[PDB]
Amino acid sequence: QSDHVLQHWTVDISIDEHEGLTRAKARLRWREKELVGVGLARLNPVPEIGDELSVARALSDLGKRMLKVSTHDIEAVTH
Ligand SMILES: [Cl-]
Repeated sequence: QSDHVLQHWTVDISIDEHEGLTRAKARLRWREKELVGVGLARLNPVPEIGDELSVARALSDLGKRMLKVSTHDIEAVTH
């Protein structure tokens, strides 16, 4: 049975509800790096819904930033 090598990383998501808006910050630490993404939403566009929307936007932002960082970590090798 050929090898499956598994690792586990965590994104910590902080959600701050203030003045009718919600700001989510998604923080990923791995190896020797850290990246953050941020998203915002109206708290009530149910406040659960504002939370979900700001987190969706934060995770999208983090993924887009991580794709750009990945690309640069590649081109730093291949020049
Ligand atoms: Cl919104």
